[PDB]
Amino acid sequence: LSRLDKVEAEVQIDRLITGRLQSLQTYVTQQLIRAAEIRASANLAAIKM
Amino acid sequence: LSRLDKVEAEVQIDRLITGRLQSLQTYVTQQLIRAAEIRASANLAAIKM
Amino acid sequence: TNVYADSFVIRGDEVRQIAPGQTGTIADYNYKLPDDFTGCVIAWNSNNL
Amino acid sequence: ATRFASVYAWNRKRISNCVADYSVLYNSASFSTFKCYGVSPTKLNDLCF
Repeated sequence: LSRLDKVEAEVQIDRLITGRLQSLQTYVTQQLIRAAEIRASANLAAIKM
Repeated sequence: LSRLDKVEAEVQIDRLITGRLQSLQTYVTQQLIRAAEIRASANLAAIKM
Repeated sequence: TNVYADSFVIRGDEVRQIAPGQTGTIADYNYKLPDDFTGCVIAWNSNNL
Repeated sequence: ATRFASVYAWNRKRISNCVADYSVLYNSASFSTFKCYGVSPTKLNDLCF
């Protein structure tokens, strides 16, 4: 944004957006699977209690 | 398709395909995780039965 | 919905500025085209007149 | 400069420890081609090298 004008910048920013959004979706998917694993362990611990 | 010639259209359509396919993969991944949660709950209900 | 015909004369060199996302003598101070412009830039030699 | 080098013997004048104004080089527009790669012709005035 300090260095390219809008129509040339927009291509570069769309690359950054795409890869950062794919990093976020990867994080949140792995957190949904970790959340299920801890949920199972919490259910087990409530049974053991 | 009513407005751009084929070769200029193909770039735009490839953008739409990319975003729609990423939306579908996100839906189906969240459904696989929800399916695991409901599967665990069904197994528990079969045990309680 | 409407059509607007914008009409002017320039050097056959500086014609290269008349496109969306451009800068230069004509683009900067005379006629600027928006980044999401829909339209046709039609131009032809007039050294006969 | 009065007379240029031959392009087989292209000459690299180092410019450094100085204050520039590339709007003079651009907007004066005695030129004809001005392709700026990796930097915008406009934001070029807002930047240090």
